[PDB]
Amino acid sequence: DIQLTQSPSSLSASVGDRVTITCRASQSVDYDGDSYMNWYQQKPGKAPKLLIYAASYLESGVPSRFSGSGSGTDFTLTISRLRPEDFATYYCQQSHEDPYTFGQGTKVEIKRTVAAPSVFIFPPSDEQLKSGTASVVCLLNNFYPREAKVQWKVDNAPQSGNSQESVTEQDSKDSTYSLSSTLTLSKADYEKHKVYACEVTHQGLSSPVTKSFNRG
Amino acid sequence: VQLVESGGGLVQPGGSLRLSCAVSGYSITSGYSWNWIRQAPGKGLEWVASITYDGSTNYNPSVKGRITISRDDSKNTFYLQMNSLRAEDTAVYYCARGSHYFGHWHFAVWGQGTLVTVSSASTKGPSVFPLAPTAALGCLVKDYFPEPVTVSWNSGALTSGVHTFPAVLQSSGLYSLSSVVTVPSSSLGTQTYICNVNHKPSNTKVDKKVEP
Repeated sequence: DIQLTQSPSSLSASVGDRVTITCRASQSVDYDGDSYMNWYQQKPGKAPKLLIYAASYLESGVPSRFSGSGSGTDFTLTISRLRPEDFATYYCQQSHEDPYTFGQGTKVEIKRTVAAPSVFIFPPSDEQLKSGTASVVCLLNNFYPREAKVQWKVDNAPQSGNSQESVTEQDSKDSTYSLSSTLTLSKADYEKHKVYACEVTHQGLSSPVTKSFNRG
Repeated sequence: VQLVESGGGLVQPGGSLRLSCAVSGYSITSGYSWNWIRQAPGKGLEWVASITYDGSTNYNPSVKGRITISRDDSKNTFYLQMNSLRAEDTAVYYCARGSHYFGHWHFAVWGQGTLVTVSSASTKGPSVFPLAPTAALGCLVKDYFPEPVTVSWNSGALTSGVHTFPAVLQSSGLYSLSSVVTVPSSSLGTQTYICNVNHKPSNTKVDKKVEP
């Protein structure tokens, strides 16, 4: 089959930047003077959207900041001035020979200034405790870059192994992330301790920030 | 024109998948190709099958032998069947409509996809708990299988400041997720906040009021 290799596999660029991504096919996708390479954009959770067909033609309605070029084996997609909503994975795809094949994708992330998170802590609901388990949630909201550390403490004792984290995809308007960390304990174990705290480290914070509550 | 896939959800290993895609009725289907394209979780896109106006089929050799694509124009519907399912077959399956460029096809219209999960486990619906209260509030959607769950707030009227987190797979083998929103703290005693949770595999629809 025809193999498509995209470069780079990921990039970070600021709002306004000119972004170029490349696709190299393992053989020519030209036939009779035209080049059968298309490009798609896929935002998180959504289906792909056609941007460019036949190497250089914009699908009608696609914004004019997108353009494509190339021939034979070598193709490029350019975003002339990146917008925050352009965060997505971009795929090339050849329609020259069956089976039609896609590149592995290039993830475009927006670079922006560092922003410390705001931090919120939530005790388990009484409805969950009635059911036998306690989930304690620590939320880090609207921060950049993605890297952050959250450490749980229970009556001051540092915890490990009993929490799980989830991070949002980059936001399409402000280019920040949010993160949740959930500490999970039985109702019996939760009720044996008083102070629950989450301690957050991030580049935008000169020292760690703790949020806590007293059970009850 | 809209393409809407159905038939996703859990399928046993070794079993069969039967998907359908319903196309807006006004649309005429003959000048187009009709395709299935799949995306395993975290991976790229794989074209698997197509059909054209005269019933001619084409299959990716990666699955050829256990796949069939078919059409019922009387319902403006196309179908995919796959047999002998295995783990590589867990994926979002998209239907896509091809348009011509000089005799070849490009995928100009896509459905929104349906997740097929190949697993012997049972479906389980979530519990929904409040994360009570700029202020932050939310809903925790715990212990469901398979994916996905969708969350909206105030029936889709509240969108700014919403973050619905990707689900995490817990050690139990069940998923959990939370959805949070930051709102003006002054708006808290006056405005109602309801999280609308849907887990279609278990026919769970919950509208949970989150109060302070």
